[PDB]
Amino acid sequence: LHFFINPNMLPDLPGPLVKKVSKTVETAVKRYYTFNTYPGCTDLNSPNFNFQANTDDGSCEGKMTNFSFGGVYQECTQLSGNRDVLLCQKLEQKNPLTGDFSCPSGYSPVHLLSQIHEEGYNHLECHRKCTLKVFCKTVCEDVFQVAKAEFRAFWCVASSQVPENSGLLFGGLFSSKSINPMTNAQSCPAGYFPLRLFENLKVCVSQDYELGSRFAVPFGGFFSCTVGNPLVDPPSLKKCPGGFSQHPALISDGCQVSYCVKSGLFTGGSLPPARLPPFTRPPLMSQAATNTVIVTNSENARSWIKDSQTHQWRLGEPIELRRAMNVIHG
Amino acid sequence: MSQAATNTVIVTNSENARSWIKDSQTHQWRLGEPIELRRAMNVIHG
Amino acid sequence: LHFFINPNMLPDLPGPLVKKVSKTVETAVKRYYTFNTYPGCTDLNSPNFNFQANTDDGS
Amino acid sequence: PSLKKCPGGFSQHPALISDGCQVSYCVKSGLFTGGSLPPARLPPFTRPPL
Amino acid sequence: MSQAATNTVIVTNSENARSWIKDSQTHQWRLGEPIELRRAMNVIHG
Amino acid sequence: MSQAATNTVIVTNSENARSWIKDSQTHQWRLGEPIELRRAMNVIHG
Amino acid sequence: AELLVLNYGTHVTTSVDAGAALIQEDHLRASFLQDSQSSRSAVTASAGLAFQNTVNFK
Amino acid sequence: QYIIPDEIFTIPQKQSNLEMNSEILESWANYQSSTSYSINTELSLFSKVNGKFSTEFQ
Amino acid sequence: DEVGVQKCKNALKLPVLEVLPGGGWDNLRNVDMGRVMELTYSNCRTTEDGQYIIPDEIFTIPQKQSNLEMNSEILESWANYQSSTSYSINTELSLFSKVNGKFSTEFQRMKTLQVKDQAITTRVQVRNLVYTVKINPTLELSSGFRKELLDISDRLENNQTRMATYL
Amino acid sequence: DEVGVQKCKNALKLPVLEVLPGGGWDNLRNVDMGRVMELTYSNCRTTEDG
Ligand SMILES: *[C@@H]1O[C@H](CO)[C@@H](O[C@@H]2O[C@H](CO)[C@@H](O)[C@H](O)[C@H]2NC(C)=O)[C@H](O)[C@H]1NC(C)=O
Ligand SMILES: *[C@@H]1O[C@H](CO)[C@@H](O)[C@H](O)[C@H]1NC(C)=O
Repeated sequence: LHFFINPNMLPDLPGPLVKKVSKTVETAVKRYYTFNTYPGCTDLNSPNFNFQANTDDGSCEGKMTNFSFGGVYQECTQLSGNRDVLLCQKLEQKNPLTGDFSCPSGYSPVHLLSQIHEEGYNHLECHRKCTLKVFCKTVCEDVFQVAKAEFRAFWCVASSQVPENSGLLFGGLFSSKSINPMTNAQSCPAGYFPLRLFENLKVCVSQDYELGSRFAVPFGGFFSCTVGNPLVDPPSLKKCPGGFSQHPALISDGCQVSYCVKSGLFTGGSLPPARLPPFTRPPLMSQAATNTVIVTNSENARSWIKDSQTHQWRLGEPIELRRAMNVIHG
Repeated sequence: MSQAATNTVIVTNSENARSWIKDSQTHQWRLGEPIELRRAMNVIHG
Repeated sequence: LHFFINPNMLPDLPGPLVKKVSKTVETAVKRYYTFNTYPGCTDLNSPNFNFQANTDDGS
Repeated sequence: PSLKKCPGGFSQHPALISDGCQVSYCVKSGLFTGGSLPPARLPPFTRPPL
Repeated sequence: MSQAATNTVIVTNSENARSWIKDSQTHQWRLGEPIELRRAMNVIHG
Repeated sequence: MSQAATNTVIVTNSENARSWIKDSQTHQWRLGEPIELRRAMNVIHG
Repeated sequence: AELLVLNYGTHVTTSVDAGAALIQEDHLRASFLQDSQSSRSAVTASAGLAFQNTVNFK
Repeated sequence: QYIIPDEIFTIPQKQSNLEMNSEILESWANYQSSTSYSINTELSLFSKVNGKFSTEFQ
Repeated sequence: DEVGVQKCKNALKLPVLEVLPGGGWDNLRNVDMGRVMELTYSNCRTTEDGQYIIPDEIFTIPQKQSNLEMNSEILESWANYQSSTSYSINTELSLFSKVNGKFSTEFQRMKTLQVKDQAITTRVQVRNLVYTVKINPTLELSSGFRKELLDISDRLENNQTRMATYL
Repeated sequence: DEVGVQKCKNALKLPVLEVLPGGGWDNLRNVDMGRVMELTYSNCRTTEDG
């Protein structure tokens, strides 16, 4: 489609500007193929056959290595909008194994993804003024601002090779738009507590070893579009451990986070449809909205109003109610 | 007669800043301009 | 239905005000699916079979 | 906190709707379960205020 | 190719301030607006 | 009245150098010329 | 907003497929399928044979 | 052969399908609508509830 | 006066060729999209045998070719899949040549029969190619497609990258 | 007035020879390309058998 976006087809636009349009559509088409690519085992006779897989992964014989899930933790750093939202409170998660922003003694942190979160907060100011005991004026201003915050999500990996017990025996996820397949809902299984992640991920976690072993799945690792899991080489490869199956978590503003598992419940079913665009949302903008009301408290009181420089003088009414909405991009 | 006259001016100091204005309850929403200059004259008899 | 409530389809209204209309209809559609969801046991061979149930409860 | 699922073996059944929120209760009769399939609850689920 | 792109913005911070603009030698004199935003893109081959 | 008058001149010193100019937000993109000569006269009352 | 969903639904159809279809829908006892995976390909081709008899033979 | 509105384009795909077989649906959870299949199978939160109050499902 | 296709149909009294290029094409699902090129009927052009009205920017090649197989062809794996209706546009040389067509209904029906039933697939066909219908390389864009490229174009001017990526 | 091929078709009422030279030819794929020569129908010529 970007072949036909060239200076010949668009003669009423400048040269380097139709190459920005051609490059931003070439990126959108390439992003559409990437989000609909499912690598996995495609041989139906192999025991770890990945139904719902498009591309031959080249790993059809695994070794069945059980791994240790060292937990997740997420930092936050407020950038703007202090004392209004407290973004760094409902966006912060500590590791249950340490109670801290660190991995345990037998583990090591792996950085998944670092992005900026945005929320909006709201002021509302009103004052009233009267002139000559008639003609009461009330203006109601409502400002919408954007508060930003940086988050950095980390992840623990068994790098000391000698644990006593692994810890936190579950590896299934659900988003604000996804579903945990071990519950078929947006909930935890029996005796599981969620751990908050990037913006909406809640990773279900239990370290009970008796009531948690009914629902505990073999966990394989996380990887994203920028980092790979280090559970394949002994940088990284972002493939899979081997024998496990990639499954996607949510999309954090154009980047896809994926996790590996070896149930067989995650694999089968029916063939999914394609993920259609758009994969991002339009961003938040800072706004302003005013409401001026003029109230004439009396008869025998005329009023003339000229609304703008192009309007003509107009005979006024007892209640006016002007409105305005002001938006600034960025 | 005792009178009153107001002059409200809105100045947008920037591009990339749109504005919509609804002048009264009978008007429709209107795309705003960088300088507005509303005017009003209020008279009371006695 | 809220995909088609955007500033392009409604050019005679301001920008942030057609996003309030689009959000209050997205909430009404989502409320309609929630009130018609019946989790329960869907396996007909189980003794505690929930007829009149849509979603597999997993219990 | 809790799970708002069910105890297990019981069946969810809805009580009334308190202005957009749904209250549900669990029971294990078998009389509450069977019958015919209900139709959909159609909107509006609230009323205009006083 | 090596390029160049400019953006000149004129902001009138006041009413009671008129402005006339003649955009080029072929244009006629034109009554100015509070926000102007001229643009230019300059390309040189090699 | 206090006044102001500007004269911006763009001179392309070469061939093999194209230029596109968008004069205002209502204009369309226009193929540029080697000598441009924009003019502006700004008056403020009082 | 909720009366908009009563009157206009939850979705907007953006493409339709215009055509016709003739459908058979039998219900069989679940004990009849439990024989093997080779009985399945004979249950399945029997239902397609009964459907062609029903359209042709009066 | 048909008058169409101005904002609507049609694609001629004069396609006929004929099955000599059947298809077995031994559970109502994985339900195929047979007339509105592509709009029910969308990726969403409530993809398991789409079509579950249709007369053809019930 | 009278304009468009219907001026051509009244003067000539013969149908329009319903198989036209210049439209959009989703290459994952093998469905066709909105129209990217401009179709005009100003010059009342027909095919050279005089049986279809064609647009002005489109030339046709008469290759009245019939193929008949007395055999079949065996496809014992869904990886090397033949589309049978969009084969030449899926087999292009690219990075994602292995993903083209893998969400089509014709593929997803074939894959679920070789895995569920442990099966192999055969295909016999009688193909009857009548025309090759191409676009003249000096064609211009459609009215709707140009408008949506100009809206992306406006956002790149104003340094609005996230809103241009969305559009 | 009336120009082009259709002036010839109305006066003569007989088809046009659909196999014409002067087009482009990809010699690796054996497909034919866009038209390189100019095809004009000014003189209403027919084949000798008419
Ligand atoms: C339902 O199907 C079963 C097959 O699973 C039928 O049982 C067979 O019937 C034939 C016909 O007389 C007997 O020869 C077989 O011995 C039966 N059993 C098996 C295991 O094949 C059964 O008859 C059917 N139900 C009815 C009411 O006819
Ligand atoms: C566009 O805006 C981004 C926002 O930070 C800035 O980094 C960049 O330098 C801007 N570019 C131009 C050409 O104004």
